[PDB]
Amino acid sequence: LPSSFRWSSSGPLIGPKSDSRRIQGIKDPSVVYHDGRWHVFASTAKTEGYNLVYISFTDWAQAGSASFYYLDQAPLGTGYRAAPQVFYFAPQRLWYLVYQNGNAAYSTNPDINNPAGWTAPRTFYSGMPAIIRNNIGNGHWVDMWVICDSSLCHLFSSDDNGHLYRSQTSLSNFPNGFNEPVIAMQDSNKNRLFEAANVYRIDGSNEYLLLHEAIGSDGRRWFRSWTSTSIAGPWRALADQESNPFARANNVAFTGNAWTRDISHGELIRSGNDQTLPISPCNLRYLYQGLDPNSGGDYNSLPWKLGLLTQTNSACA
Ligand SMILES: [Ca+2]
Repeated sequence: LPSSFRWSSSGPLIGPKSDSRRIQGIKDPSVVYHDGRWHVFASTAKTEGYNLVYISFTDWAQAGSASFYYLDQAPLGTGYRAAPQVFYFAPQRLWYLVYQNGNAAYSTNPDINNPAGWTAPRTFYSGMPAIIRNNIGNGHWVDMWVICDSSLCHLFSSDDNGHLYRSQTSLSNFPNGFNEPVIAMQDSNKNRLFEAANVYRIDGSNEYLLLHEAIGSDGRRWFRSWTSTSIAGPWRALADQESNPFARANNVAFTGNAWTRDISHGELIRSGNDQTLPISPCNLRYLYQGLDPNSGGDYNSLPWKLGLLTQTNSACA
């Protein structure tokens, strides 16, 4: 894995349908390739609220024409749900879909190909943990992420107030028994460590990669990166500055025209789909949300669309 990054971005690939729901943004994607298809889960976003959509397609060229399955038709149901993460929890032979609903929540499903199968929400905690209540400021408890190793499962989350939290439980007890979170990382400037963590095992190494979204000096979204030999840290900077970013307008080329100056809430294409959240160190690809740089107004009505970064300084195939 290199210590600097360069990317080539697609145009916008996935946006809202023109249906009566009048969704304004498609957001916060999670993605796996399974049995010959891409499976994308995303937030639907508008002034009126958030829920979740499932999108599947064979080929990236067909992403834009793929049908949506609105997950409020499954037991997962209506109400607020946002920012999904999908993975296969192999010990239970069950797919998990992790998201936020005011708490840290999850659904299960034996078959990712069955969007109607996602369960009504359960929560990982009985309420907001004390350490998060104490330090949230006037932020929001968001962006829930699970990663496991051979003995522990870890649940990360953000507060939009410069704290990354981490709880753990045993692999056998998952999804139950998550302990009181510790602050895994923090910054006194909430903009430097804002939300939307990703945490991955780097194949071929005994290291992990942390990505985290930030709001830069220009007001634009970007990603910082760190690595560690443990999911529990300590984290050391990889590409974590505006002049050496994980992903930002200044290291993102476009084959076409530059349609976004924001590189926001995304996910890397994985090398496998299980609860260890593995990535290859080669040919990194980042599925992310961007938007017209002239967009303004209420945050929830912003016209987010999904695009794909392909690494151009790749170390390997
Ligand atoms: Ca996410």
